Amino acid sequence: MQNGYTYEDYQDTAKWLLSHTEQRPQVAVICGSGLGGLVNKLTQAQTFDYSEIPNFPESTVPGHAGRLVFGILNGRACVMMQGRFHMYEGYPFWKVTFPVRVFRLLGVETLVVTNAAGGLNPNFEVGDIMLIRDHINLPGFSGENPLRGPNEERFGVRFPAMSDAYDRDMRQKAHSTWKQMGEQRELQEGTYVMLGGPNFETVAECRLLRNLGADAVGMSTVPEVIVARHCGLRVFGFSLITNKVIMDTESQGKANHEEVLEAGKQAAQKLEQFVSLLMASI
Amino acid sequence: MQNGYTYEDYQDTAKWLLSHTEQRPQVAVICGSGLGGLVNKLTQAQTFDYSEIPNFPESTVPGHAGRLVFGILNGRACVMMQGRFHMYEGYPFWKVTFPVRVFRLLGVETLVVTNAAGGLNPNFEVGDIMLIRDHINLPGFSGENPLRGPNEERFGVRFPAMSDAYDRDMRQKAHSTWKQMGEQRELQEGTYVMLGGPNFETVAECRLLRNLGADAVGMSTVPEVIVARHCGLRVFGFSLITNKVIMDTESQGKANHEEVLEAGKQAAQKLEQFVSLLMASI
Amino acid sequence: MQNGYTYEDYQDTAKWLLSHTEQRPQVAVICGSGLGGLVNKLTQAQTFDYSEIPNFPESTVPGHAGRLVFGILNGRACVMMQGRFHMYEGYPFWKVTFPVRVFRLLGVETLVVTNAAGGLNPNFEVGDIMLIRDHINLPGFSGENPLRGPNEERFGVRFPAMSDAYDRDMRQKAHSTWKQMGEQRELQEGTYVMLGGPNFETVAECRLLRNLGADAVGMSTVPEVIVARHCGLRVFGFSLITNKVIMDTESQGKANHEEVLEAGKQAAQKLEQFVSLLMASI
Ligand code: HPA
Ligand code: HPA
Ligand code: HPA
Repeated sequence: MQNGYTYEDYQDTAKWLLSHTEQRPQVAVICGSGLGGLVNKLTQAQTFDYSEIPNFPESTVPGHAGRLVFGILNGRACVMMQGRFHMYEGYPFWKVTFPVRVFRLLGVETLVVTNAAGGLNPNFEVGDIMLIRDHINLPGFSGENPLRGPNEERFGVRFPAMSDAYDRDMRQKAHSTWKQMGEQRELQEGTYVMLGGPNFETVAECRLLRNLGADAVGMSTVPEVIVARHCGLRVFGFSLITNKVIMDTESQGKANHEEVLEAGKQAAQKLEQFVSLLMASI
Repeated sequence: MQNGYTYEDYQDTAKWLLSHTEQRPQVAVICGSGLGGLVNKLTQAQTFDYSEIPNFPESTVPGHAGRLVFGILNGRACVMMQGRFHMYEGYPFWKVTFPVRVFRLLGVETLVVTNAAGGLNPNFEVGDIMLIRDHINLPGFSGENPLRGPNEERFGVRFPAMSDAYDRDMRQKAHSTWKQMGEQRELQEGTYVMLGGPNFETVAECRLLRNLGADAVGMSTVPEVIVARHCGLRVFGFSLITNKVIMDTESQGKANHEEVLEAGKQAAQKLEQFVSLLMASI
Repeated sequence: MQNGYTYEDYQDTAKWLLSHTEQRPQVAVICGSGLGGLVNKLTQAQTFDYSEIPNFPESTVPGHAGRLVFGILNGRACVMMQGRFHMYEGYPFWKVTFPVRVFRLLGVETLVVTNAAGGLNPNFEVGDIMLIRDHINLPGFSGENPLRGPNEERFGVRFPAMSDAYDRDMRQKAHSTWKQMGEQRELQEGTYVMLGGPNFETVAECRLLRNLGADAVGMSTVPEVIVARHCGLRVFGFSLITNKVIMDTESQGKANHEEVLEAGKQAAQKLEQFVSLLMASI
């Protein structure tokens, strides 16, 4: 398989956005978890439904449609994705990552990715925020990769490196900012592992994932980071630990979508101010 | 990719079966290993070749065609799949699992899955029967999942839990029943790991599989359990350890399909009476 | 999915080659790394561009097109693939492995595979040559396998064993030959792990790969060995360690395609004489 989008498809979509808004963002943010309300803090906001933008993959999100919002957050011009695409919905990785390449063509230089994740690291608690220090790409091991197919030289190289995907300087800025917020809990940092989903893991699967060294497990983000790094975007991301995974055979209960939603709801306040504060440091 | 079957496809097939037999099963059994002869113990049996049932995936099995047999086993009304589908034959998971959803629509409430597996756990011996306590889904890690694509709300939820896939109470019943059979060998219990096949594993692959915590390795069953749990079927399954995997570089010999067949032949007698006895406890 | 080539497709291509050259090779070699110049040591060489051979997958290689070269190397009649196909370019495994089955139909009995790999084993140094003793097939775990689909009985069996894929006797011959070359460095030997690519691994991915027991990591070769063993070809292969993988978070630098190329350039001299010497021992 190969990318179903020609370079021209990306630029056509980009040219369309440019001619419909005066906003010219430098930062792009893909919202997840309780970051959904972040759009409410933008100034001079302009919203575009995914369905009205040519070439954009059609979709929505939990309880709300997918919208692309342009605006100024804490003095920084940015564009946000309110709702993303997941392979478990049927989308191939080249559709999932379509927005990342368009952002590049709009002049965006920094990408901020966020998600909800199940905690594998025993020291994590629900509500914890983990800076993504590194990732493990399981679908990648099998060849499921957004870069599979002929390489588009206009975006990047054939064999991009990933060992430096998560910007070091940004992670440092994140720690300083967290300190200034006076938070009692420590800002976590670790390895995110991605799998396909949509079902939740079994005890045995969680144990091996942890033994493989992963700290948090999720069903997104990685394809986006790959493509973003391929085209030279500075990347920074974090996971909202929405639940602790059942690692014990004596299952007291089980992971449920409801609980991850509640967590996203309860941490929204601090997630938003955290991202807002970081804008100034980018 | 998404499921190529609409909800209506499943119900059409179900309505067809209902109008062609007076049997109304509560239990569904997918036979593997030496359980192939189990059909011979059914009362008021009615057989349907897979090729005469609308929408059913076409196929067969080792030395025999695939047939759907309805009948009463030890006082319990059930339907059995004599031969299953495997991804290594070319079938996508949505074809492999087609029967599971039809069983649901027929009124079936319990699913019994059996298979042949290579023993990874050093304490296992050829002929051993292992109750599946948990599973590791390698194809799932890459996105190869029977639930990939839009979710059919009429079957279940978008994010189903799998940590409780193998019924606890049923596994307890299995141990009691095994005791009543006066078997000298202990009833094993463990983690089953699934991979695609059709080739047999290498020494290095077997060592990592064991390190990942798996007790037995096979090329089926997991997709069926996923779909079954998604639609609310109580699941119980076991593996017939047909051979011990070569974990030593000094390969004395090598896994062969012939030997797994012999094992299936020699254990048939006890596999059948075991499943027969369990019917009363469901 | 299934193989898109019928048995007849393979034999048509084979018959075409036979009627266009008087060469009748017993050995087939798939060149990688610095082995690209090996064609320059052939006698009575005859070259065929991949694009002029019916049914052959279209492609090329780094800095040069793909060519099939027939010739005599150190007294042995062989055919060489100057450039191979990779799944990361978009090719399904049944296209990648097409040449292996044609070689079989030409009368070839031995296959020599070579590649460039990143060193995971701490004792390896750039320039090291590692005899492939065993492999780990990650894409295989998910079902991505060149044998997926209906089995062609005219090539081999439905469930081929892989625990003896790398010929024992050949590896012994390789050690003796290396000794006769007076090389100061020891001939390495180990497990090769394959992943899809095209991006290079992250620190976390490299650590788990090493923990899984792999010594070298690459993006090819395994599909070819599978198919070759399926049709009864004696297989022998080795990896040129082109770089040491970044296993440390304090990334001093990062894997780059340039460096792997330099390594391939600097070791070419000994790679060629090594393969040349081995011809006599086959
Ligand atoms: O437990 C989980 N598992 C996988 N993905 C998740 N996303 C949020 N929680 C989880
Ligand atoms: O050794 C084995 N490996 C994989 N699947 C199997 N099914 C029966 N035996 C085996
Ligand atoms: O570091 C590496 N990683 C993966 N494949 C490779 N092929 C050469 N070097 C490498």
